[PDB]
Amino acid sequence: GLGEIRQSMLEASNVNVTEELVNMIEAQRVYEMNSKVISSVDKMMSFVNQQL
Amino acid sequence: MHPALWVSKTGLDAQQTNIATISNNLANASTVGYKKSRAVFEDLFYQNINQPGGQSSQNTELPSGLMLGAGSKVVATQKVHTHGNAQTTTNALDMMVEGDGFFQVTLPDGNIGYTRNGQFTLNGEGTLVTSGSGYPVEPEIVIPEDAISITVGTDGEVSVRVRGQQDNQVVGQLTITDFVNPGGLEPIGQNLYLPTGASGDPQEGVPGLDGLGEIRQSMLEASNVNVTEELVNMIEAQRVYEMNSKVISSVDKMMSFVNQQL
Amino acid sequence: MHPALWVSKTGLDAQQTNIATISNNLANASTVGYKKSRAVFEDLFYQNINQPGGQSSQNTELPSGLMLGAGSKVVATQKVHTHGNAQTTTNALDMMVEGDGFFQVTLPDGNIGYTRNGQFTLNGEGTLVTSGSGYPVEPEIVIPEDAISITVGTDGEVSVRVRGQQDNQVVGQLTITDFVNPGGLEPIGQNLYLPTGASGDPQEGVPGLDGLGEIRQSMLEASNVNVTEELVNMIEAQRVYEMNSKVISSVDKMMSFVNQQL
Amino acid sequence: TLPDGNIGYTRNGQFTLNGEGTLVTSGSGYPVEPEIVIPEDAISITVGTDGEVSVRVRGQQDNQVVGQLTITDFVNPGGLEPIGQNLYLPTGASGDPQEGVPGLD
Amino acid sequence: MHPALWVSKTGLDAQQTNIATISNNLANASTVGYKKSRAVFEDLFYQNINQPGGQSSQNTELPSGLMLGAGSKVVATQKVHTHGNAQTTTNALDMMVEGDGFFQVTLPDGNIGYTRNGQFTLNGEGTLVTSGSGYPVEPEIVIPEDAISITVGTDGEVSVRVRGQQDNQVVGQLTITDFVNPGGLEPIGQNLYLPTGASGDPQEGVPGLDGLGEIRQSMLEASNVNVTEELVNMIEAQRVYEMNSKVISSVDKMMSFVNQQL
Amino acid sequence: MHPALWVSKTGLDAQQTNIATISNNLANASTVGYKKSRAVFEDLFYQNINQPG
Repeated sequence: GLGEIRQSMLEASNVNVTEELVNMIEAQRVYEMNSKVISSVDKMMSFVNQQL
Repeated sequence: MHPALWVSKTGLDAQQTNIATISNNLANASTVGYKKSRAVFEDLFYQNINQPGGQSSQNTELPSGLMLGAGSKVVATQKVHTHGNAQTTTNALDMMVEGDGFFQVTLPDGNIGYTRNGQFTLNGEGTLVTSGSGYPVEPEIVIPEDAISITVGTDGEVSVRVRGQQDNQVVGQLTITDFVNPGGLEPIGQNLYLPTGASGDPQEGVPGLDGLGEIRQSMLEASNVNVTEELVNMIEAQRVYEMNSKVISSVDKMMSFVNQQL
Repeated sequence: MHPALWVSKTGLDAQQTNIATISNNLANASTVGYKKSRAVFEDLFYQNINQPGGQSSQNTELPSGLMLGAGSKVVATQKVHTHGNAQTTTNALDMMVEGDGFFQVTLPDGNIGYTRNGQFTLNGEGTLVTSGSGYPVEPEIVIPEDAISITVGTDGEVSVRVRGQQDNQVVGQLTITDFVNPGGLEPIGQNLYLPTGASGDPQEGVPGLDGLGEIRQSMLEASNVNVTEELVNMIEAQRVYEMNSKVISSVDKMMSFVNQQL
Repeated sequence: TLPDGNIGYTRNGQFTLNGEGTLVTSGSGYPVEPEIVIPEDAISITVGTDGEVSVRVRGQQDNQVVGQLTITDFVNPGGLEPIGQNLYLPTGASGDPQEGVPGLD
Repeated sequence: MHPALWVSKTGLDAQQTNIATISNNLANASTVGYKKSRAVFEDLFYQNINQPGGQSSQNTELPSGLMLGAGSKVVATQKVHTHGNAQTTTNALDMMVEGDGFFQVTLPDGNIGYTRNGQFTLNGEGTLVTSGSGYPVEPEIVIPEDAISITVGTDGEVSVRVRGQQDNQVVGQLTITDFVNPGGLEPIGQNLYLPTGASGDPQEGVPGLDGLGEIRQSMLEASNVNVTEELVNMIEAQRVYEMNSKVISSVDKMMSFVNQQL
Repeated sequence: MHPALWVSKTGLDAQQTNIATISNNLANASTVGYKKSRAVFEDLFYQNINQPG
């Protein structure tokens, strides 16, 4: 089950640049949306301090 | 995060694989005995929101339900095993299978690799071997150093002519193997195929009887790639690839707008 | 960065290797005893995504599996060792081999190099050497200073006619070397070859007997290049070269589009 | 198979292999029921539609089957107990686990 | 501030070094005896959050840990010492080494510089010097004022033809130095290299024995750069450079959003 | 601004001097007793980031 040795040949990386860029899009938006929850709670706690 | 983001990711993945298949065909536009490949597309599963045919009220059923798709993918790479054009050469040790059949060579591991390439040569011992890595051809054909000319018949009978002897000296008999589904063979590179479960049992025999092709000496089989087809498929794939990039871009702008507003 | 970029790079490199082979043949269109070369292509390994014949569900196996190729490369540069045309010249020191065989010369390092070029001359000491770098021919053939005519027979026997003696006076014998696979010889330049492991053991002998060719005096062997075939091959290899560049151009435009949009 | 011994049910499909070749989860490393042992002589893995696991072995046609995966459904999956790690535990209101070939019933 | 900012910044610097390497290869596309360079990419260390293989409870181990890479960098620039093409020139003072070996010149500081460039000439005193700054070639080869022709043999023996006198006079011997790893030579510009700790001990000897190359008079060694690879590598390097800028821009926009929201 | 900009500038300048030398030889194709000229190329110094050895 071992592979063979190929002279004068190099193995390129298996990264998919298009996949990484799309995953960057999703990660950025979910990162910003979690900040929305923290900001919403921060304004909620601020309103409680002024009211209660 | 958004259904249209994941659906277009599958679309981009399919078109990247489709382009890579085309790029492989155009790379092998001069390889001897290369069979072109075409990617097979199929849609993914459909999410079942509203069931088509579900009974909304008696004597009434949903004529068409709300079924959302999950995108598309490339399910298979089909080797189109149509015959390629013949190249006329002056070499006497290059052969061609006119019709169905595969040459069989002995791999170093011990198994037999099946090849459509006909470019053969001689080793130090005179055994007929492949013109690439030098694998021996099954069955072994050893040309003695008492020969002045090599002739390979249609029925695969390898005969050499001895100096000072008015008689052909038969020194071998090539046998070729056909597969019911040659597209099911596993390409292992070096113009070699290995049998698989879906390929079927190898059926070996004389090259010219029982549906086998004929051995053509001094002739080579060109690749069956159509550069006109590959380029047009290259242009179409590039546009469909850009189609799903716009959908991702629109979804990306939609989420950014919602973050700023909501 | 993109699989189609690497595959097309292999396609571009293979075509450059092919055109460089054709350009070499065209450059040596007037070399004496030159054997043309052809580039042998073969596809590289295939990435195994979906195994052909894999048991996708019971009683069913994948007919065609998703296998992506890695491109192609020139696996070998095969020397076409076919006999060339004979040139008739008034020189008495240029010989030709009618059939299989190689002239053997003494290299500066001491080894024996095999040449099909028959353009020979004499040095100051009268030894028969090549008209190139002056490598003496094995075995040494020395022409006495009293010789008025030099004749080389079919069997390679070198004899001269001396002023004051009927019948030729033998001065040496020529032996030529054959190989089971001359395509395995190593080209070391200056129309010389060296034996390799794939070429086989050298086998000497008198010319004319036991398969060896005959020494033809006042005759030269032209290069076996067919410029008509060479010119057509360059046009074909140029087209395939531009086929792969369009894929690199397409991929680059694809990556540029994603950067601008995504 | 949870460390305590009970069976946890997951919708996460990210799997890998341990040192011994058994199919496990890509996270904490729990094995998958039934155990699927991938031999070290395999060159590729194909998982069938009905959960049949096969491996391609060089020198052999007709890829060798090494195991059969089964999946569990519930009448009320919303009644499961989320214990984290993308794992659910059966409960009283979840219903009896129904196990079989992945694609029938 | 953010791990992605540092990881992507390393990628930007790596591509810039690679592009700077490509530009130098294309700049020296016509330099005689120039060897192309290739940038070797390697990843940085990996931050170990969760240990891969650490035991997650008993009879269970983490099959894959949470390991984050620190980016990438260009660790080395490799000199690809593959032989270039041979330029056929009419000048008698430009020689080329065919195979391994380097010429030896005298640096002003006293050390010996090694050059594959063969374009030589004479200075006022008749010493055979380089065609650039005029450094003498070791060992000294002083051409006598009475010479009418200069011949350099395959074994590096240099001879001249004095007027009237026969039996051409020997004026000196050319010796070429070989290194076990010529890629370890430090390039000091001016088509010169210097021996280093990794290059190996300088192996001096006759040009044509002991594995050394042979001197080819009236011949030059063109640069071995492949313009096809340089331009395609520039295409890939430019895109990956743009890819890393997208991450930094995304991180910049993410931190701007946090500052306004949090 | 960028290392490749300066490297390619030298390459552009080197080929301009080479093309100028060739164009001069073509101009003096009828000048009696003229000796042609050839440009000799050499690489510039190397920046030592990591010592090879």
